Amino acid sequence: MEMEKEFEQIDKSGSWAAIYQDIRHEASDFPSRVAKLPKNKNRNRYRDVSPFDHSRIKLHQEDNDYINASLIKMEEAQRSYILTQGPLPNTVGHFWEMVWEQKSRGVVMLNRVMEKGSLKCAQYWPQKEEKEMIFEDTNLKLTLISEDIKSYYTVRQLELENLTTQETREILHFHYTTWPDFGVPESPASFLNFLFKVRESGSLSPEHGPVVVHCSAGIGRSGTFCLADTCLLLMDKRKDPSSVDIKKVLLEMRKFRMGLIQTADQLRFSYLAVIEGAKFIM
Repeated sequence: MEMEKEFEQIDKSGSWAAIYQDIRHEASDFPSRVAKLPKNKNRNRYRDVSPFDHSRIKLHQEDNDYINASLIKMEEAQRSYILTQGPLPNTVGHFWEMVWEQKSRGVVMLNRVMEKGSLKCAQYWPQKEEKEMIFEDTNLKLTLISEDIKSYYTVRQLELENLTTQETREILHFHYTTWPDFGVPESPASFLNFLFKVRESGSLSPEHGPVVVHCSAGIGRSGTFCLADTCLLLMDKRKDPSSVDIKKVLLEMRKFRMGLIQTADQLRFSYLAVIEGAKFIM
């Protein structure tokens, strides 16, 4: 079926939970043996969210190459994404090592450091120009260059230096600051505006390594971001845009990381975002 009318048909019939459970039943199951090794327990935020072995990002380190991060490679859309958990106190250096080694331009953050009165990820970037951060375990230096605070999101320019080679690179930090503590946004308008700002920066384009996208577990809000981006790109590329099947795209993405889209409300919100985004395109 088309999307907008399939949408109203699920609303009128109140069957979002049944649609979402079908997706959960059909989703891929692949091994995640490296994530579960005892030496990696303090590298995982949640015991039930792990990268598959076949698609995990490897650190360029011979001691321990493990990080909780997955490469989502979308062949028809010609887009790649790295989806990862919010960094932990003992993985902030690994996180920036990955950004460096994978040649990423942009980092997309969809959570606040504290939500619901608890810590959802480490404070992993510097908040003042004159107070830079050094990650001694991975030999990197990170400096805040500029910050632009808007009503729904903040954009930061960062300098990452590999202290071993003295090479430097400019990283863009795109921070969506207004996702509610409970539920999903009422309107997709500010989320779509944010996606378009990431696109306009070059961070999603083939001349760079994959964008790094995270929330707390790296599957819910993060899944919504890449699902909406890929569906809108496919609608622009194909002769028949009504042929884009959001459930099929989501199942394709779940071949590369488990659990993408965590609730039936996030599934409905993803439909809403794609439907509204397609118009604005023309």
